[PDB]
Amino acid sequence: KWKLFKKIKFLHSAKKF
Repeated sequence: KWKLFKKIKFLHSAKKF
């Protein structure tokens, strides 16, 4: 594993579109 917390960043990208 390296950094799955990045996937949670996708939730931020889904915020303001």
